[PDB]
Amino acid sequence: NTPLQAIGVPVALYDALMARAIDSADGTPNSKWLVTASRDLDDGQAKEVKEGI
Amino acid sequence: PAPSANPAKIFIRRFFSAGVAKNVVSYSNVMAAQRAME
Repeated sequence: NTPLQAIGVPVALYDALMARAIDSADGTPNSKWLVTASRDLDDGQAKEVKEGI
Repeated sequence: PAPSANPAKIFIRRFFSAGVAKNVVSYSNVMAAQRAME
């Protein structure tokens, strides 16, 4: 007769949630500004736009 | 002292039967008490 009899469910839930957290911590890109050019921009001046930004 | 004649004899007539060793708690209640401990 121990408390561990009745805490399997919440401890399992807790570790599953924390695994979700640690997993998504490393794996979601940390960049902003998804910048995209058009399909006529002459790579050779497209790069100038990248360096300028 | 003790008069030995209580009005609790309604039940042994037909609702119950003498000398049978009936259990005190329904099995459903036992199983309910068991899983209520986990």
